[PDB]
Amino acid sequence: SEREKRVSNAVEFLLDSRVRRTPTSSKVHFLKSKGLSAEEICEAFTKVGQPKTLNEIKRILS
Repeated sequence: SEREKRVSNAVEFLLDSRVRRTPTSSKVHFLKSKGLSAEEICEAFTKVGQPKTLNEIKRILS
């Protein structure tokens, strides 16, 4: 699906050896600007073992 193509790309970004050490807020805003929804950002973070709540993502993006 289109959603899972976005999430798969996001997982590759979050697993990057350099990206993983950058701030959460930078990663979240990056993924939003690439077109992920807040829910999709939650899924990507969960899939790399660092779950973020939906409301935390909403706060970062507000």
